[PDB]
Amino acid sequence: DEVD
Amino acid sequence: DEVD
Amino acid sequence: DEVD
Amino acid sequence: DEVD
Amino acid sequence: SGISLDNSYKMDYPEMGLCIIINNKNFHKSTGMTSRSGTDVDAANLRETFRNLKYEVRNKNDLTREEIVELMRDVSKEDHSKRSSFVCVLLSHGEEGIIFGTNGPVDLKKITNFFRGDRCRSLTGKPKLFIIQACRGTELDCGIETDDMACHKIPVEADFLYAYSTAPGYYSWRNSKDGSWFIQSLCAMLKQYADKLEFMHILTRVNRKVATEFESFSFDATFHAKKQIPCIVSMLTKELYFYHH
Amino acid sequence: SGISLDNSYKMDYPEMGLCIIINNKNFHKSTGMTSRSGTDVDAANLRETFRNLKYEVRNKNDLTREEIVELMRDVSKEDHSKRSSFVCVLLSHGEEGIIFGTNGPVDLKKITNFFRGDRCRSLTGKPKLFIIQACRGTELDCGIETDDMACHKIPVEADFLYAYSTAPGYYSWRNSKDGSWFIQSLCAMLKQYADKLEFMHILTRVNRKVATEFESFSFDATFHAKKQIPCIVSMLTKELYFYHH
Amino acid sequence: SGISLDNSYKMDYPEMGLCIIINNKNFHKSTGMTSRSGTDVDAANLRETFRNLKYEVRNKNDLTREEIVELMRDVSKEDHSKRSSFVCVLLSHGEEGIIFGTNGPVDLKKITNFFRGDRCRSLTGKPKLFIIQACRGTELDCGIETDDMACHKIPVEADFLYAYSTAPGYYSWRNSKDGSWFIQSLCAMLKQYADKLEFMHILTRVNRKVATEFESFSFDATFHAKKQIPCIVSMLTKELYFYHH
Amino acid sequence: SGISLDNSYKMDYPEMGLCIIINNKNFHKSTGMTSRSGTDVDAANLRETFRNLKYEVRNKNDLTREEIVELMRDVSKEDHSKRSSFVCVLLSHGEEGIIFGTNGPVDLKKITNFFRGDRCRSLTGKPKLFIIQACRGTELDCGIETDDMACHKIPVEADFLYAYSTAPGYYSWRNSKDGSWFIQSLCAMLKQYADKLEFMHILTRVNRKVATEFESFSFDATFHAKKQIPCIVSMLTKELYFYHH
Repeated sequence: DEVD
Repeated sequence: DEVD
Repeated sequence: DEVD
Repeated sequence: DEVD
Repeated sequence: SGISLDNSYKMDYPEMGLCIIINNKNFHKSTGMTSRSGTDVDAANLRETFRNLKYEVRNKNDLTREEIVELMRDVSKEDHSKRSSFVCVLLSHGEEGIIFGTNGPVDLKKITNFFRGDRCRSLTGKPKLFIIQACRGTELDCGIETDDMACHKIPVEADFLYAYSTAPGYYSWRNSKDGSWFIQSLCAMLKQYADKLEFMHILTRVNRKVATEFESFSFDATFHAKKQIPCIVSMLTKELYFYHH
Repeated sequence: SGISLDNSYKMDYPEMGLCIIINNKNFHKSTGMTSRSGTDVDAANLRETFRNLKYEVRNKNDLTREEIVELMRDVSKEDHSKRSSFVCVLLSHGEEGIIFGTNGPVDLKKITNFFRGDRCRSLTGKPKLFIIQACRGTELDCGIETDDMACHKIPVEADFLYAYSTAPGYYSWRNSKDGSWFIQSLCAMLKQYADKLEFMHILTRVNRKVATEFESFSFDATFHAKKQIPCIVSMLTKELYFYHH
Repeated sequence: SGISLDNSYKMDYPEMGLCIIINNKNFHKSTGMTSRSGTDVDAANLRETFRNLKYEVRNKNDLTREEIVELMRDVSKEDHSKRSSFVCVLLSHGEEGIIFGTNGPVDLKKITNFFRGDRCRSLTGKPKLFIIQACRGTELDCGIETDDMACHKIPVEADFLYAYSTAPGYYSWRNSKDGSWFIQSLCAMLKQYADKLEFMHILTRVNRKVATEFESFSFDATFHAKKQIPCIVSMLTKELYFYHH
Repeated sequence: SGISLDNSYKMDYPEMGLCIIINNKNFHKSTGMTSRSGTDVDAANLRETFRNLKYEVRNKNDLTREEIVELMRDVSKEDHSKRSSFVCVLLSHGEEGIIFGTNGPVDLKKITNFFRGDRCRSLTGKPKLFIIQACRGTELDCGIETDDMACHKIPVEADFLYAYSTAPGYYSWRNSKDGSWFIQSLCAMLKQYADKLEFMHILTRVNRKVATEFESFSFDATFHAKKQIPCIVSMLTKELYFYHH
């Protein structure tokens, strides 16, 4: 999971 | 009220 | 095909 | 007609 | 274009279609049949209701058995190519599978046969609706307190809808002042829901209205406190909406 | 609470209800009736289909006319208070208004009368569905190429739905390998749309499936290339959805 | 029971919920904000409309920024366990993300934060609707001629619906005699469709009504012949119907 | 013809329309923006999903801010007369009201302005959908355990639908292996319901899927166990169905  |  |  |  | 669905009848033809109303009130003395007081209220209500649905309404009064057959034959021979559907309303005396002309009986099958898929080509694949306000017998409802394919053909009996006013074998009730229970209810539901609900759902509301809001009043115990439930007979193959696009 | 509507049957009772399947395949030699090959496929298909709809399915095979009446009587005498509806499927030989026990006929009215609003109180106001796969005559469809109120009572004939496999007066088709055209189609449509569409709309899809996808193949010209259209007879007063909340 | 679906919010709790209407017409002289003539028409229209939807309506007039915050805080601290939803209508001057108290601005986020899933437990999982009639800037629309799981949590921003009267960055129009274009339209659509359509569909009809039926008239060329389109912002997780069962 | 209704967008034009997918994965070193692993999964999923909806899909990868503006300008200058709608999907880094080109930011308003009712005449009155998978800030959701008329014009901002992946001010989550939470969910819901539900209802299902089925896992406490709720912003004036007739 990563943020944009 | 009457019947047909 | 058959009839009942 | 008026604006809020 | 995008994804396409074919679950509803095409009702956007140039014309909605004909609405033939046969209103038999007075019968030949020799038949022994009583006058049907209140039927004019029904005929007028139907004329207005279908006029608002954009049907070409044709009202016919006091037709003999010969005139009924001739009328149906002639109508079935017309070019219905530019019409979306066909509606026929029968208001008369009757018994199971029979409607009365002013001088004698007419088999309902004889009338509907003129519109079979193979006998009226311009109506093939289009909904053919028969609304019948007439007795279907002499019973009274006492009520209760609450693989393969090829050569694409369709059945000749397909696309017919018979909206009977009462259950098989039962009398049908008519009020001399307000009109028949069924026609009163049918017109009320069409006026309120024709621009919202699918036809079967409108007819279900008619069933509930007749079933719950009406009960006979008679000085004769045999005919007093009786109930009625209409009977929807569908051989339709698609959903039917009176509105479009 | 907020605005409330009562257009649909309450289907959230503890149980959906019973689904009685009468599967008559073998008939007494003296009756002269042929074995109904393929009917076991129908019975199994129905059992699975209704099991998935959460109905308490009871399959009965080769029942005499006496056993059919006794079964219906007994079932109608059960306490259906905690059940939302009732379903009865009849798979057998028949003619208009009649279904055959292994040793003789049974009037459909005799069977359905046990469930009248006044005779089965625990089912009053609840949908009573009768699915009938049987002939209704010997006709073959050749097809065609394409005020007042008080004392609230309801009719004793209200809330019944009769899903006939074929039109009045017509034979009904059954494939010895795949099962009957109607039951095959009914199960397929229930599996695909029971969690989406109202029952009348599901039955309309069944009408279209049977009408368009099936045509008889026979070495006998009299029975070859024939079509079939089911017949939905509704005396229901509300919309019927198999799912809830 | 039978198959169950969870696509719609449970709206059959004992109470529909509160409908708080903050109507700011007169502003403190020092702020320099003009009186909002016609807003009382909006407030009355909303009171009647939501009363008919069975909401417990509370009308508040001319509240300071401090009073607005105190009111929201207090309301969010009430026990909403027996309530299906929450509605708050704000009628005042504003700019992007801001609503005006009679003596100064209040960040819309400050107001809505009181109702977050983690800050108002009795409203968690229930629809929280904020209807906002206020400007969102100074722009004018000239128009145009025509895997994993566990520990089940939900976002604290979920289940909110913001029905803005106008697009981001734009002025919002209000008629001194008829009330605001948006509120007039919203009430008309709720009155006509609340017992038929899902909320998003009702709001879409409101969008069309405001977009097509209104155009400004002004002696000032800068403000003449202008159009408006509302803005529906949904963080709802289910369909919302004001009626039930 | 019969009664006509205009509650839904005409989606039966010769073509559904263009679906422009801007997939920015690699950014210029000087910008300091990280590579968006998993975005190719999103782009491929979207291409397949819209291809099945009959859209003319155009995939563009790693576009600079200049190239994005040039692309949008050019597309808006095409003749969309035979197209029912327009779809643009943006996959990139972002902040409130901004999407990133590989070398710098682009205001979302600059992109959408090219399609205004007055600037793209062949799309006037047709739905213009912008699907945005990008951050809208740096907030993290911790979640919680469960009269007049004339000259007919329409607003230039009407008929736009912005399907944001996350709430205003919040980060948007993307899985390096499965793709973004929002795009994964959007494609799944379109595949399952595009031939059944209206667009707003499909997006509501997407909201529920993202809100309930996803939660972040991170070795960093600051970014661990976070939730997300998409944000539907509608300025549409009619119901939108991807299927027809």
